[PDB]
Amino acid sequence: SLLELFNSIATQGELVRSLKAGNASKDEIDSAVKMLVSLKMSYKAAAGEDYKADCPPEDFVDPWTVQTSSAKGIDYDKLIVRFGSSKIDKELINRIERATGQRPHRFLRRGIFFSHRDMNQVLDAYENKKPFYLYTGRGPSSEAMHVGHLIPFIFTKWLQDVFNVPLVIQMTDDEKYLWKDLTLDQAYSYAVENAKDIIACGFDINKTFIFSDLDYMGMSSGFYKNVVKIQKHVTFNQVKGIFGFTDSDCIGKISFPAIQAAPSFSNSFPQIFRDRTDIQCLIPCAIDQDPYFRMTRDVAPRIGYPKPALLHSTFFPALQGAQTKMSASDPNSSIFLTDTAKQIKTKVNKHAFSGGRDTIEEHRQFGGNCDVDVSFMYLTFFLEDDDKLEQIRKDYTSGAMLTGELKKALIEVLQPLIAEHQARRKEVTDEIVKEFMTPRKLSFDF
Amino acid sequence: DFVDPWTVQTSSAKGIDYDKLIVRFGSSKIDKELINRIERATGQRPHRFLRRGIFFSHRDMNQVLDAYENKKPFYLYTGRGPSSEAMHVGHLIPFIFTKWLQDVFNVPLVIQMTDDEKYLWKDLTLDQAYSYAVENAKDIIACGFDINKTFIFSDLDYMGMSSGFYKNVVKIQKHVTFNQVKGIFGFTDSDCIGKISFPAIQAAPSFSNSFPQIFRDRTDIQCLIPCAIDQDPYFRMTRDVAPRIGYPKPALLHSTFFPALQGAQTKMSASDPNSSIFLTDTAKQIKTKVNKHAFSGGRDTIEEHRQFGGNCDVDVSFMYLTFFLEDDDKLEQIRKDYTSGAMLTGELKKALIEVLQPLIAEHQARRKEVTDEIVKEFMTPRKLSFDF
Ligand SMILES: Nc1ncnc2c1ncn2[C@@H]1O[C@H](COP(=O)(O)OC(=O)[C@@H](N)Cc2c[nH]c3ccccc23)[C@@H](O)[C@H]1O
Ligand SMILES: Nc1ncnc2c1ncn2[C@@H]1O[C@H](COP(=O)(O)OC(=O)[C@@H](N)Cc2c[nH]c3ccccc23)[C@@H](O)[C@H]1O
Ligand SMILES: [Mg+2]
Ligand SMILES: [Mg+2]
Ligand SMILES: [Mg+2]
Repeated sequence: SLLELFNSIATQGELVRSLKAGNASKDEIDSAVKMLVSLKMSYKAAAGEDYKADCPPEDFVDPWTVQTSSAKGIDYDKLIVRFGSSKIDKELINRIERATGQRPHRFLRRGIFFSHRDMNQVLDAYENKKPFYLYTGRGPSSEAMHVGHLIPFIFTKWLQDVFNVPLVIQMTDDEKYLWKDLTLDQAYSYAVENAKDIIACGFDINKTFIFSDLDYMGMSSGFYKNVVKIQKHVTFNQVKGIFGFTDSDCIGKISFPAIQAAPSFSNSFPQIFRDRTDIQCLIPCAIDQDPYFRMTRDVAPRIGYPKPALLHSTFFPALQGAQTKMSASDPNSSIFLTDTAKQIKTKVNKHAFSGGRDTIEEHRQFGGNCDVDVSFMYLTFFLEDDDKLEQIRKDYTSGAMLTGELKKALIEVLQPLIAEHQARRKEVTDEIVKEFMTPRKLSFDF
Repeated sequence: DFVDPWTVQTSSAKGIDYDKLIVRFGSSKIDKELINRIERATGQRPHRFLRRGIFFSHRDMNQVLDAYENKKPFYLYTGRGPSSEAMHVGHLIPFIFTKWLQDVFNVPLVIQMTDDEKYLWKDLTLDQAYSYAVENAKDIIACGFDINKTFIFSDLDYMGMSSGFYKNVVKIQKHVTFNQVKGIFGFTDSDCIGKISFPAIQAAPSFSNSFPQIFRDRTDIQCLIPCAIDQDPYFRMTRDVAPRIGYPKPALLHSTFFPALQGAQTKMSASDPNSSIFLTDTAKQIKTKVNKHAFSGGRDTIEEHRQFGGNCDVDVSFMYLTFFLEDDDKLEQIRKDYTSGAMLTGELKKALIEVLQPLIAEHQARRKEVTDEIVKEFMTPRKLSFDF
């Protein structure tokens, strides 16, 4: 009865947490909160103490949705053909190894970063001592990013280290203002807090410019000019086809794709690239962002600029299964970078979908299915040793390793990952975030 | 019959029915009581445009005067789409009036040069559109605006030099749907996304915290927008969105159109060179355009002119005199004599030429004194001679 009241508060609290992360209105959030407050006040009177969460007593891929009915997840090979991108083959990976002299990142080795556009052109430029730069971004939809968001940022940090190039990181607080029910100050504050998470991945302050759109649009001699250029060469019909917008949407949403396109061109950042328009751009992202840059690549030559190159990642799946991606707006979907060791353990054991059989004795006989097991999927992203991953795959598949064992292994990887990130995030002072976010000349001459 | 920012058209030779237009647009007619209130507030004789019903319609001008009489601040906002260096005397109508408003009320002024607009609509580069904004700014400065109280700005330049302007553009963009701009401006889904979002950029200068070096974080300062009535749809949209984003509605003063040379059925516009008397025209070119091309309301043949009489309601040369002939009594005498048949078109047109020649010549002389340093200073974000 009192335990049943506790669980109802935990369920409703998680629902309230998910609503704040998604595109719900403040009035919808307030209504959910009023239920939560009502249950907690009933618990306080019944239990004689406050509630604390610790103590019981056809595949669709676009920027906003990843959905499939398959338990195995998105058919990434079919997605390449549909989007018209190029498969990252062994020959391209070997070329990156030759050019950098570094072991290919595990995401490349395991086909996590699996698709590209014009990556050979980036390597042509690099091998001929011509400059290029990295561009990625974050829509600061709430405070606290999740482990899924580490996939593009870890890879971008690796690319920056091995190629030694400047990086621009777009914080689209204007996007989030347009799509969510937020004030401008709330959207900007989420961008600053999310920048601290991004900085905690270990990007070099001498080589990295992280910018708020709301701030940078008002202080740049090139950025708005490029936005206007891009806006002339994209129609509403085109963005309706690409992004699924309708005439009931606000004009800000309709025009926003040009703002995400604009950082692809070097003269958007005149203080970094000495007013030059010919610096190759490379854009690491998960493949859901590709519609923005398919559009950007079509526009590029019409305004006299080179097309940006792409590197596309797979999706870090939701805890409930590979049917959806990990998303802050879905209940019990995410492992956040603010989660404690307890909460990481709890989420993996309670919520991570198992491909193992229902009983232990059945598991010994028939074995597990790694193609649907979420815990094994997470190990493909974060277990560093390739031989250990394969050993775990074989043993789980044969039945020699149980679900409990597989989850213990994962928890021992995710706990230090998130803890070390938190340790680095605490070192990020207000002075450091400001410096990362101040328009300035980076340590590169052009 | 049809009036929007891109076209003014009517089958009538008398021109636009301005009284019916007030009713359709939902604006307010300027009456003598309002003109008297402006006189008492300023302590100056009302401008000939007000006296003769050229500036004829308004929105919330009583609220502007309420604020002004109670010693509250207001500011002026107008603009120019720099399509080319080729401006004409019809463009002087809003800027001459705005300059008078600045003097008599003693208020700050912002002038928007929409080079981004003309890039989006016309076959121009960014630098070409910007260059026209600079050249047009010299023509605007030549009307005599006070450098200590006037901020002229390129959208392309100023968007990147403002902690306030883009933030307001985004606020407006969030609260205006595509269905609304389709309904207001007649845009279609084949239009570029820049055209669809542009009305937010023309809306943004209506709100004072767009200009932080002039007004800081103040969101309460009354705005007043002089224009010809073709711009009204932009500010119908602005007035509707304002309360939805916690800002006051901008007030308006609407002018009539300086008609085309060939007739009042169309307004004077640079897009058709034959309709326009340009500000770059010489004395000789002003004679030729008035004599040969300015439509006559008089009868063909001299005998019929004295028998039947002239028609001031369709005569373009008389219409131009109502805008620029300074004496009211002489205008009425010319109206009487032309209507009765005493004055012929030739005599009417000759009197018009004697007003337009020194009008344009003096403007050309004042424009020549506008240096590169003055236009630069006008266009630099800075604090004006006002405290808030
Ligand atoms: N479950 C997941 N697994 C793997 N990757 C994921 C997962 N969820 C999100 N991502 C990727 O993380 C980045 C940020 O996502 P956003 O939705 O904030 O992303 C956004 O809202 C953009 N509008 C911000 C942006 C601006 N410019 C860019 C350039 C590249 C990438 C992103 C941007 C993205 O790379 C996204 O693909
Ligand atoms: N034949 C005529 N007779 C009398 N007045 C006329 C005639 N033709 C034009 N006007 C007025 O001149 C100003 C500039 O016109 P634009 O078409 O450049 O105007 C434009 O292209 C705007 N998008 C620029 C703008 C931005 N903000 C503003 C605020 C007020 C007025 C104008 C603006 C206008 O006042 C216009 O009403
Ligand atoms: Mg997001
Ligand atoms: Mg998103
Ligand atoms: Mg006009």
